[PDB]
Amino acid sequence: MTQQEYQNRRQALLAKMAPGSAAIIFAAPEATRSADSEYPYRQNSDFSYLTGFNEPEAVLILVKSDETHNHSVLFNRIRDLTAEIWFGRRLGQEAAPTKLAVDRALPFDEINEQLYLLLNRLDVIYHAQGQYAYADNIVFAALEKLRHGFRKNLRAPATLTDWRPWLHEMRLFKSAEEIAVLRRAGEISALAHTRAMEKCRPGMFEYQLEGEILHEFTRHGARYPAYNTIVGGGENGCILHYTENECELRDGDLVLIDAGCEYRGYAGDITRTFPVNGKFTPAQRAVYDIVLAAINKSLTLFRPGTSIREVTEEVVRIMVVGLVELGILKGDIEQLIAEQAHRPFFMHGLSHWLGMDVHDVGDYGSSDRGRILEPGMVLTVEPGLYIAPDADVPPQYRGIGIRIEDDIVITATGNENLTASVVKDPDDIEALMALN
Amino acid sequence: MTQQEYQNRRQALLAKMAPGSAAIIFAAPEATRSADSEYPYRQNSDFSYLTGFNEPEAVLILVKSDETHNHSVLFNRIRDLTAEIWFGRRLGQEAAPTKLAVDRALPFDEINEQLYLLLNRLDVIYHAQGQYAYADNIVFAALEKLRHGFRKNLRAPATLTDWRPWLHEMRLFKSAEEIAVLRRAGEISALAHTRAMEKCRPGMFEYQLEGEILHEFTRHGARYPAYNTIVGGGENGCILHYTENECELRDGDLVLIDAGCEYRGYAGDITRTFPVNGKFTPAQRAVYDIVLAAINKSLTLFRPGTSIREVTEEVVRIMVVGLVELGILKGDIEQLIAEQAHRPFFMHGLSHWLGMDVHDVGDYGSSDRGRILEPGMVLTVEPGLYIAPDADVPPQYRGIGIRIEDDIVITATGNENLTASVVKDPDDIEALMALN
Ligand SMILES: [Mg+2]
Ligand SMILES: [Mg+2]
Ligand SMILES: [Mg+2]
Ligand SMILES: [Mg+2]
Repeated sequence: MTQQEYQNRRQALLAKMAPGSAAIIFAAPEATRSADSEYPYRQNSDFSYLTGFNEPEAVLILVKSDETHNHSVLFNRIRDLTAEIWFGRRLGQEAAPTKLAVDRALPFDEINEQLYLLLNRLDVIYHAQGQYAYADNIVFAALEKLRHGFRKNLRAPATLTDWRPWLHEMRLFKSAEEIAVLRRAGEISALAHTRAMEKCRPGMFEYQLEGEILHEFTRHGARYPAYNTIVGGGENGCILHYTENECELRDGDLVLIDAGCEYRGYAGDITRTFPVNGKFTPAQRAVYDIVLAAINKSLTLFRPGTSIREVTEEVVRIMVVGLVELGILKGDIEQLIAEQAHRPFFMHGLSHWLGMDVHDVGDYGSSDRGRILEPGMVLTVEPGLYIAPDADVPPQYRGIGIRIEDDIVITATGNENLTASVVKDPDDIEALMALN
Repeated sequence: MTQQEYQNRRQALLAKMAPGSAAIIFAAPEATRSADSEYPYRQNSDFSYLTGFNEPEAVLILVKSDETHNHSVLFNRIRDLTAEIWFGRRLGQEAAPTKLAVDRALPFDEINEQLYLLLNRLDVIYHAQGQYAYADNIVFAALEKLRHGFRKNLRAPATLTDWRPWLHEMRLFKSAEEIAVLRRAGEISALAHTRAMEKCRPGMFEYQLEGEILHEFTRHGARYPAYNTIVGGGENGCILHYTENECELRDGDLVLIDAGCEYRGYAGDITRTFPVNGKFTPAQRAVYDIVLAAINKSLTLFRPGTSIREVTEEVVRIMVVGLVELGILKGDIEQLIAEQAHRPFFMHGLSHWLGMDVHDVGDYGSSDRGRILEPGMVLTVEPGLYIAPDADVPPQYRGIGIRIEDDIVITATGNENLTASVVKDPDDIEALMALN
C-alpha cells in the first residue's frame, strides 16, 4: 500500500477520536509451534492495516491533541547486531519515522517506562480490550501508574473506548489499492484451483492435492494460505472444516477443495467440488446442479441495495425445490421453506465478508446479515449441499458434499467476480479434467 | 508408532515414578493465526511421544500404585455431532480406551470436577510446571481442592516433581521404530534438497525455491516442515535464521538452504549451500572446502565415547587453519584458537540433538556440550562459515554464508548418516546442476 493509503487510514481513525486522546494498536504476539520453534509470523490485521509493518514487539500510538493536531509514536524492536546475525534484520528507531511515517520511535523494551507518560492526563484512550493478554497488561499497568501517581501530578484517563468498531467499519469498505490486491489474491487462488483439477487422479492422497495448491500459491508470491486448506474426498467433503486431508482420493467420489492464498495480507477464498475421476455420476451431477443454480442466481443478484439475507431467500428456494425433485425432501415447497427443511443439508451462511481476514471484520447488522450492500464491500458467495453418509435419503445421494464458492466486490452496478477464472460449470470441469 | 512402542514408553516412565504417584501430561493449546483462524495444530511433543494423539484438550494421567500395579486415565473432547460436522471428527470417550490403550477416558470439560479425585491421597504428582498456563491452572486447582477438603477426607500429594528431566532423557535415546521414522524423514528431506539444486536458476525468488522443497515434502506424506525453511541467497546466507525468503536469487551468489520435513512427528534437518548459477567462484569454492573438510572430519569422528565438545575442537582447528591460509584470519594458529578468532565466522554450535523437535530435548551436560555420546543418540552435524559483507577480510570473501548439515545416528561403532543421499562435494553439486 502506498504511504498515502496508510496515512489516510490513520487520519480517518484520528477523525473519530476526541481531542485529548490516544489510540493504541498492538502487534501480534509470536506463536510457538513446538519448544523453541515458532510458526511463521502473522502480523495483527488491524496493526498491518495502519502500518504495513510486519515485526512483532511493536506498538503504534496515535495521539490527538485537537482537530488539527495529532502525532504518532511507535515502540518497536531495537537494532542489535547479534540478534540480527541470528534472527534477521530489524527496522529500529532511527529508520522508523521515515519508513513508517511516524513522528517518533522508541524501543519496545522501554514501553512500560514510557507509555504511562504518553497517556498522562489524556481524557480517553482507545484500546482493543481482551484481544491480547500482553497488550492488556501493558495498557492496564500504565493506567494504574497514572491512578497511583497523584503526588507526581499524574492522572489517568477515565475512559477506555474500543477502536475496533470504527476500524472494522473502515476495513469493511475496500479502497482501490485494496481491491487490486484482492484481485490478485483471487487470481492466484483460481490458478491453484485449476491446477488441482488438472492434477487430480484416483489414488492420489488429499494432502497431495493440497501440495499442488500450496506450491501454486508460493510461485506467485503468496507463501501462506489464508486458512488451512480443505481437501475433502467422498464422505470427508460432508465435514465443513475437514483439514486432516489424510485419505486416498477414490475413483467414484467427489473431492471438495476450499483453498485461498494470503497475498500481501489479503485473503482469497475459493471452493470448487469436482469428481476425482473426471466424470460426475448422475447423483453427483444432480446435487451439483442445484448448488450451481444457487451460486449463479446469487451472482446475478448481489448488488448495492440488496443484502445477504435477501439473496439467501432465493438460494433457499432453489435448494428446497431441487431437493424435493431428488426425493431428499418431500412435501409442499412453501411449507418446507417455512420449516427451513434445507437446514440439514445447507447449514451455514451464503456469504461472509472478505479482506485481511478470511472471515473479515465488519458489522453484518444482525445474525441474519440484513446489512444493506454498498460499493466496496467484498464478500464470498458459497452455497453448498452436504448429504451425510447416514442421511435419511435415497441411498444414491449419501456421502455427497458439494460447495461452490467465489469472491466478489460490490460495484456501483452489481458486482465484480474476482474468482470466475476457475471453471464451475460441470461440463467445463469435465472438459478441463479430460485434457489431463 | 505401534501400540507396543507407546506401551514401552509409558512403562519406562512409570518405572521411574514412586509408588503412590501420578504423572500428568497435557496436549498443546491451539494457536491462533488471525482472528478466528488457527494455525495447523501441532501436538505437544511429549504428549505425542506418549500417545500419538493429535487432538487439543486432551490430558494423559499415568497412575502408579506400586511396582507391579498402574493404570491410566485420558481426558479428551467428547463426541458431538454438530462440532464434528463443522470442525472434524473426534475420538471421544467410548473409542479411546482401545485406540490409545488407556484404562478409562473422561470428558475434558469435566476435568476440574474429576482430576482432584484421581490425585487424592497420592504422595507425588509429576507435572511440567510453567509449560502451559492452562495446565498449571488445572493442576494447581485440583491440588487446592484436595488441600481444602480434609472435611471430605481428601488429602493432597505433598510433592510436585518435574517429569521433563526423565522423559527428555528417554527421548534422547531412539528406539528402532524411531530410527526407521528418522531415516525416512532424512530421505524425504534429502530428496527435497536435491530438487532445489535441480530447480534453482538465477532470477528465481528465494520463496520459489522454498515452494519446491515444501511440495516435495508433501508428495511423500510430510505435510509440514519441522521448522521454517531458510533460503538465504548472497548476503542473506550470512543471517542464520533468515526466513523472509523474499529476494531474487542472483547470478554469482551462493544460496544456503536449511530445510527439513516433519514426518510422522519426527524432524529432518539438512543444510546445503550451492551456487545459484551452478558454478562456484574460486572464493566461494575455497570457503566451501573448509566447511566440507569440517563436516567430513566430524562424520569420521562421531562415535560412542566422544562428545560434541571434543569434535568441535577439531572443527575449529580445521577452520582456523583454512581461514589463515586464505588470509581471512592473520596470525599463529594456536594463538588464534586460544583467542577464539573463528567466532566472528562460525558463531553457533556444531551439533544439536534431533528428534520430535528439531532442536531436540536431552541434556548436553554443559554449555560446551560435553555429553558423552552413546548408541541411539541422534544429532545434526552442521559446520558453517559466515563472512559478513563488511568483514575486514580480503574483499572477494565478503558476503559468503556457507553451512553444510547432515543428520546422524550414533551406532555401536560409529554413526549412520541419514542424509548423505543429497550431494555435498562441490564438483558433485556442479555436475548435478549442469544436468539441469
Ligand atoms: Mg468462505
Ligand atoms: Mg471457503
Ligand atoms: Mg538446520
Ligand atoms: Mg540443525
